[PDB]
Amino acid sequence: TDTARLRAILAAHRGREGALLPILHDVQAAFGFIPEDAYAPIAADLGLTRAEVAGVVGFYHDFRKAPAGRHVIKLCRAEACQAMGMDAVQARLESALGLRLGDSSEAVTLEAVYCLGLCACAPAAMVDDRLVGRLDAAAVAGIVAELG
Amino acid sequence: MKIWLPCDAAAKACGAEAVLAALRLEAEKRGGALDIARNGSRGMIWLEPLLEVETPAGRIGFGPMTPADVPALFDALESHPKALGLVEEIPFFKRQTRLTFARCGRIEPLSLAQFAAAEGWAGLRKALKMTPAEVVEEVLASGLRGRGGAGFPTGIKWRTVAAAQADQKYIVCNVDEGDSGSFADRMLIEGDPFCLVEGMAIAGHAVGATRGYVYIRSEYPDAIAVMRAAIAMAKPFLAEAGFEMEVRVGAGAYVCGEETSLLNSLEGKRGTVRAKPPLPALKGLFGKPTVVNNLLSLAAVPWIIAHGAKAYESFGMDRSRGTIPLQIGGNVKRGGLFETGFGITLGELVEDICGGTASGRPVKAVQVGGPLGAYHPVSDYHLPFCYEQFAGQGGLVGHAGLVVHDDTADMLKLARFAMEFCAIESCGTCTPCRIGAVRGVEVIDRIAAGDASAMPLLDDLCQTMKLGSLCALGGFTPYPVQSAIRHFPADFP
Ligand SMILES: Cc1cc2nc3c(=O)[nH]c(=O)nc-3n(C[C@H](O)[C@H](O)[C@H](O)COP(=O)(O)O)c2cc1C
Ligand code: SF4
Ligand code: FES
Repeated sequence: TDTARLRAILAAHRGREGALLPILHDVQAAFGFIPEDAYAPIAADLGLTRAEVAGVVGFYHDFRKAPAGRHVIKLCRAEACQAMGMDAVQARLESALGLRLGDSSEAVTLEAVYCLGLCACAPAAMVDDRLVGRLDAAAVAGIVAELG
Repeated sequence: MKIWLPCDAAAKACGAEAVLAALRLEAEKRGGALDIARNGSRGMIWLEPLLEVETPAGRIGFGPMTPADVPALFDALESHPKALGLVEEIPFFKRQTRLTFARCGRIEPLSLAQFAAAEGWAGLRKALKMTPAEVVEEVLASGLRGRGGAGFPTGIKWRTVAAAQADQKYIVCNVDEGDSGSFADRMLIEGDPFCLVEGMAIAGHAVGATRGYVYIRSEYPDAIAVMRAAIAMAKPFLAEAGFEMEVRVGAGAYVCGEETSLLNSLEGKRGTVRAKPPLPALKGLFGKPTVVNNLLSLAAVPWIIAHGAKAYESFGMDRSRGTIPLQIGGNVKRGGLFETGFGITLGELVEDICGGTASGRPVKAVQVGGPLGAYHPVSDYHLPFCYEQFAGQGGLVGHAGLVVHDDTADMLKLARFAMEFCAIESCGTCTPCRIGAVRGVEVIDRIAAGDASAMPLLDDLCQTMKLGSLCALGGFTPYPVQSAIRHFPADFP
């Protein structure tokens, strides 16, 4: 039921102007990544070539090339969040899970996002569509508690 | 009693959800009216979970309400530990002019009634009576300029776009604030979203466009939904203007904030920055003229045209005119947002208004702008906030981002992070950012080692980056480095 979903998605975005990006968003949202078995149909329905459909997928970071773990943990690494000790939070958390920055697994996936808008709340994280701020060395406990 | 629990990310992050839960629970356990509201953020994030309660005198605010402190309510609002009194009467909220973010945190964002009651839809319903040229001249009289760059008068831009023939022109809002410390757009689109709708409709009626777009990031998942709901709700109010706008979500690239790369990403291609023989105004989205502007610039348009351009020109210095929001984050006691006229010294903004630091330590650095901005120390406290003077005193002021670092910060780490950023965030179109950044990131490590053949090397690298790079992601990246090096030499061996 992959071709079906993909065809439905493409039908949903038929006639738009520059509809590649939205189509790719929807694809990623459906499966979890942009499968190489879905570079061709998109290109065909949009009149592009596999090459461009691959280049677009490569340029952008939000488009996964392979799936992530059951959970995901994005952790800002920008100036503000760095200021109020993001490094410490990072260390504590990666020791808790045992996965360094960028190092993924089947359980989780620790990565950087470089901003969330929570600059005032300097230490900021995104755990499974849930934003968290003021991440002290204690909040990490609950971060991992609800996150097996 | 009426309860106003923010629905912003700055509140949801701090646990406004738990506050809601505890409140509802305690109300179910203690019989009461239990009227809850879901307004936005007032712009004071050091107490963002503020539980404003209605009273005949006004609205009394509460501190960073943790669910543990919720039980304290329903007993006495006067004998409460976290008492702020009239939220409007706080010296942090009083000193703000607060025009653009006027109706942000005191209304339900997706409530048309409260919006219309707040002088909303005035700019639009006033513009349609006017002509495409009158509106442009209004905008130009005020000299609003550019809020996401060096500052280019938007009047001239609108003029250039208008004096260009095509079957279908375009308009784009570049809300892709990947810069650090910059969270004004997020607030303005998560609170008072209809302001953007109104401004864009006005701009489209002015320039001569019928189709419009708004480019949101992916790191702002709440704002996206809010704006979608706004666009879907204001469809009737958009019909009268002859304007159909759609939201377009980014895909995780800081370089897609550049006009060219932005409209290149809109087109379905990969966001590589274009050269500039043609300007996006002349030839942009699908080769058709497009007016591409920032949100703060398209949030003042309605105000400017309605409340009178002559009023908006009153605020500011000789060259820079109008009010700007100053976003203050990082290590700082009272963070958040301060909307005010130019000419203010960051000394006042960082030592008096927002106290000092959260750690209680002094401040060694104050970075205006994002990571494309110099590191201004305590000594520069005598430098007022305006484009010309800051751009004159070896720096940059863009989206008014403002972070703070205390004495326990290492400038080496930050100068390295600058290049690391310029490296990870890079389209790869021109060499001075492709290779320059990933080589500077090595040169900085070498400097850390102790080599002396690195510093002059670094200077030359930075200079070629400045003078060669196609865009500003690799033409202003040198500024953090050079500033951290010339201001804080006691950290760079
Ligand atoms: C790397 C880079 C990132 C940018 N990011 C933004 C941004 O997040 N928001 C913005 O309004 N302008 C941003 N700009 C500026 C745009 O080039 C353009 O000036 C802006 O969309 C117009 O806003 P105005 O109405 O203030 O002129 C960025 C420029 C560069 C080079
Ligand atoms: S400086 Fe870097 S990001 Fe900017 S155009 Fe050149 S390669 Fe692209
Ligand atoms: S910088 Fe990490 S919150 Fe915006």
